[PDB]
Amino acid sequence: SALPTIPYHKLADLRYLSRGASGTVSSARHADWRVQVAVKHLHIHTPLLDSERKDVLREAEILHKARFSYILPILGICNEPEFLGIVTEYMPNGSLNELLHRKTEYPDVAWPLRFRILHEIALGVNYLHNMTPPLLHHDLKTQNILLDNEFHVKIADFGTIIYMPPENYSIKHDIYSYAVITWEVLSRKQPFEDVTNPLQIMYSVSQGHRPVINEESLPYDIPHRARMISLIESGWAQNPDERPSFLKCLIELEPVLRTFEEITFLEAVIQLKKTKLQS
Amino acid sequence: ALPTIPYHKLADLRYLSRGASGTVSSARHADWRVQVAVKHLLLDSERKDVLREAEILHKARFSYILPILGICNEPEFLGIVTEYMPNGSLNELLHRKTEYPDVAWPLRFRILHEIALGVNYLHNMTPPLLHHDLKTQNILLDNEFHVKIADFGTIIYMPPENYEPGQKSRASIKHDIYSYAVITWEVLSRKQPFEDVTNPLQIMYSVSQGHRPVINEESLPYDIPHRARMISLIESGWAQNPDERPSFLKCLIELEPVLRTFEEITFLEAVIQLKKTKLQS
Ligand SMILES: Cc1ccc(C(=O)Nc2ccc(CN3CCN(C)CC3)c(C(F)(F)F)c2)cc1C#Cc1cnc2cccnn12
Ligand SMILES: Cc1ccc(C(=O)Nc2ccc(CN3CCN(C)CC3)c(C(F)(F)F)c2)cc1C#Cc1cnc2cccnn12
Repeated sequence: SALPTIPYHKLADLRYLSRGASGTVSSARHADWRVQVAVKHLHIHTPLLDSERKDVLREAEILHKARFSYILPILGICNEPEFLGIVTEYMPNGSLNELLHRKTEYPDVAWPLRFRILHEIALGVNYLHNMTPPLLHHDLKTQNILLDNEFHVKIADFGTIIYMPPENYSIKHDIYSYAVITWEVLSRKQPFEDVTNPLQIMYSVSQGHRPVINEESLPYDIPHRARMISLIESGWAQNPDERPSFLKCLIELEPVLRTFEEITFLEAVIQLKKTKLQS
Repeated sequence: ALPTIPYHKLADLRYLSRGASGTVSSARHADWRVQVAVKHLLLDSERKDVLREAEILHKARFSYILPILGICNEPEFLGIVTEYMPNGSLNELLHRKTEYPDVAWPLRFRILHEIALGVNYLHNMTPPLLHHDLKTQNILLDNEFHVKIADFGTIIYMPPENYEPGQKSRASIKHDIYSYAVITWEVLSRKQPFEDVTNPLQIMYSVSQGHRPVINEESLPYDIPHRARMISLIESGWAQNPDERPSFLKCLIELEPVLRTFEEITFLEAVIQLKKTKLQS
């Protein structure tokens, strides 16, 4: 009702970004708003395009109902014979995944920025869980966490199974994913790197194994290392009932975040952008 | 479509403004764990004025418009909840020279660019929204000094053809751009428009007759980047003839090349400098 319908011909300079499941994510410039945008457009040459339409409108309805500071903001729908899609704000600094694992482009990612990111992911998911009815994400991974021009988090949805809790091979799924993500953020390692076949991963996890917690994985200089290890281990407990709520997580995190002097967040970000611009 | 937030979910309320439509207070939402602003004012008609405002803000979601988070609608309490903007208004940034003694040029242009992006979006809605009360007091600044447009001495932002009220003045499509020109002059000078004249009727008369804030070396110093493109923009914007004034879409197009000369890192640096001086001074 409030959601603009954007004609395809109003979208200029389309550049590919991703080929997600049903179709492509591209960057563009809106000709009248003069801002950059992202657009997710499904393929037109499918026999199952009838249901494709339905999926797109259901997705836009969701994103629109879920407006919030840490959820990717939707700007409109494209709905024409030649072109079907969702338009959102464009996040110039890509995904958390890239931030963590492109060590040539991002050789230092200061601790405060990392805790901010974890705090904001929690704020986002928590808001979804507090909607009426609750929205459950059920596909959290670092690929789905986007970062705006100041490296604030925008949660989205588009190596799969590592973020999945064993009992899904549920109100307690997102928090499992968030624990792995947390391990991932503090370590900058791929969970289960030295492990080829993902069936072996599902088995190991079935049996209670988790990413390794180590001097090698989580070095001893991590601020609040021990509070954070507790959070991770609660979060990915074999028993879903031992895993905490996101609200409990935020409460555990708030004092950790209060330790950082506010200027240090901006300093962490300015450093990153400076190094990124030189790669 | 828009959450209804119970008053008892809002913790630690602290006064901020006693604006037009009610009191504006800061608070913390007990379940979302974020800070918020809340504007709280017949059970027939008072509601409609608030519900009409929330409908507007909700219809107008965009990067540079103040984001509405919900409505409070209870027997004890009626209001609108929005995101909270910790760095106050553009007005404070410009005129509190003790707290903010240097405001680097690039940050200033970014702000101007973003005000234009906001008003432009309003003008492009269906039907168009017209602001008609732009001033520096209504431009808010988020944690990284990005702009959020809002609405809550005054006549200086008003174009002369709106002095005589009516159905002409209301449907004027060229009001916001006049206000934006004065704001622009204000941002580049950090002077009050018409500081020298005591009585605001003499201001209305002078403006009736084509006079505008003074442009020169004292008001707009020679070191302003793109001084001459910017003076042109201001002057087209506040032209006596409404038809010579540009659309905000034209405005943005005139600005885009100016903004492109600043390396993007420079905006963040300007913001760091502010926060450092605000803290160390
Ligand atoms: C164009 C576009 C369209 C849609 C979506 C999208 O995220 N849709 C979405 C669907 C569902 C949900 C919640 N559910 C999860 C599943 N489900 C079981 C529950 C409900 C959410 C969430 F935000 F709420 F999480 C989002 C993102 C983009 C993007 C983009 C973009 C912007 N900058 C860049 C830079 C690089 C790459 N991409 N990119
Ligand atoms: C709680 C709250 C509620 C509402 C509004 C509000 O701005 N409502 C609004 C009404 C109409 C319009 C557009 N129209 C203009 C007239 N009109 C003829 C056309 C339509 C717009 C606009 F933004 F779109 F302009 C906004 C702001 C606040 C705030 C706040 C806040 C947050 N942090 C701080 C820090 C210090 C002080 N305040 N504060």
